[PDB]
Amino acid sequence: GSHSMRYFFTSVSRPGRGEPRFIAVGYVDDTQFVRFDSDAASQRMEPRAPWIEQEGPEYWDGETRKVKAHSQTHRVDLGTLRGYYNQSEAGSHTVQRMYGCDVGSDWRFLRGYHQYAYDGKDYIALKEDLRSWTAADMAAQTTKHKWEAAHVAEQLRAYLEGTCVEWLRRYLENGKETLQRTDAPKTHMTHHAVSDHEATLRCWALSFYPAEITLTWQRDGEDQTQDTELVETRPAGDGTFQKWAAVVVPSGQEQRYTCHVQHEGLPKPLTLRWEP
Amino acid sequence: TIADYNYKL
Amino acid sequence: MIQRTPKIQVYSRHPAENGKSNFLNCYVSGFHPSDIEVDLLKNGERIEKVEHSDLSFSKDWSFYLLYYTEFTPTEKDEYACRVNHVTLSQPKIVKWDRDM
Ligand code: NA
Ligand SMILES: [Zn+2]
Repeated sequence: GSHSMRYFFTSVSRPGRGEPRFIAVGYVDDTQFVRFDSDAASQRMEPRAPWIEQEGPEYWDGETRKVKAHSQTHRVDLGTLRGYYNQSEAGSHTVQRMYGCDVGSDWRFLRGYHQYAYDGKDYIALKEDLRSWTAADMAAQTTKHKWEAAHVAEQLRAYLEGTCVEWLRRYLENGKETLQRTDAPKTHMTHHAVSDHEATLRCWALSFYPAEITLTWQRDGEDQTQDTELVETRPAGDGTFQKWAAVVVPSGQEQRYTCHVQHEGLPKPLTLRWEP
Repeated sequence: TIADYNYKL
Repeated sequence: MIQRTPKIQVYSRHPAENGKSNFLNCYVSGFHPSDIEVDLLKNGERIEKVEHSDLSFSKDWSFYLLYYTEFTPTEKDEYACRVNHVTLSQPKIVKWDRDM
């Protein structure tokens, strides 16, 4: 199937004392595999998946040097941005950056992205062409002119189309056992009386991977959105995900309702009904 | 692997 | 700056069975800024050995974290998640309900 490698970086300034709090995390699909936390003891990029631990010391030294360079760029950025927005030296502010690459079923480059945010709002983003920039406001327009002059998009396009995709293929091979395994949702239905004549039916999808899934209710074969509740997909904490969808029904009419589950791990979508 | 790139905001 | 209040889900890693060892999760998401206070409570008292995931964020830039600890569901004990954030006037307590 399709795959992605994504890195997420957050820095939060601490005006009272010291340098910004910095957290970097790397993912292959929905699996976290590396992390860096400026508050952690190691001061190194750390493994978070068994398949990355086999990488040699030149790998770890290189990733540590680059992630510490990212933290310093963010520290400088927080200063520049405070100036662009005429903000006080007293408030805490945040910079977020995410970049990465997607590959198709053939494991060839599909798309790349690089987005930057200041105080939780879009600041500057590389366009899908990997050549152009989307600047949200006039401060970002100043950055865009500097990035054009400094060949930033060319350096990113070379990384996203080359290095990013090459290492993603390497990780998918080394971590085959889990990364290329799809875990279809384990599904069941629960019934919760809300009175002596109505009940909630809850359709559960557990222990699935990747996180992408669709749970939909139907009544007599037509989609039902009235009296439904769908929770956001959530992590189980063991690398898999969970979700549920519920509908309130008149008691005795449960057989009209069907829950439909779509997931990459299912060749054909599942249909569940309440078993009285 | 993370990017090795340079930029100034 | 934009201030987005956390969405909170409190749930178990596995279907709950009274007397059977499990893991209590508090998933906080959709919030900004990232500073947040999350405690897991047993009978209104703070649980001490609580761990959390590494800070990450969604497409809209809002943050998410998972706080978790081992627990054993029982008929008598009440579990909950207590969250405080700059967007909240008082900490928000969400009780664990094994049906959700
Ligand atoms: Na390579
Ligand atoms: Zn009624």
